[PDB]
Amino acid sequence: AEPEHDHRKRMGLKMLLMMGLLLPLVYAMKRHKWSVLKSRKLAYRPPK
Amino acid sequence: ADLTEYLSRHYKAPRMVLAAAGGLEHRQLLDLAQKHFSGLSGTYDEDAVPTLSPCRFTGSQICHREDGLPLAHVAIAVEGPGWAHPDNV
Repeated sequence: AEPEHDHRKRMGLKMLLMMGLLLPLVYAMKRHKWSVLKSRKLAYRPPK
Repeated sequence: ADLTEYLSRHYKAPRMVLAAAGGLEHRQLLDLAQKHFSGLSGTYDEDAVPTLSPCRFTGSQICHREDGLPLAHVAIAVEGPGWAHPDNV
């Protein structure tokens, strides 16, 4: 009923390993770019 | 007192240059220097001598938004080498 049984699991192992690598790396790339905004500081200086 | 403390610490002979350009002779300039700047302090003291520490440069941005002004002014720069560097040419 499922001749692809063993192959999908071997692939699934590779998918999990690749995601274990790519997810935190892309997340690191996301935080790198966003750091410009996350640490930005604002100040309001109206005339008075 | 802030002013004298500042002057005390910075206006010293070794940190000054009497310069002149024009129709004059160096010898007369020097004779006048000896005559008028001889008493100029050449020593603040041992626990003195104002010395500059390096100034860190930071890639960064400062934006003062004011839509009420008619034109925008923008200044952008990377860190340069410093006076004495040959690269300045």
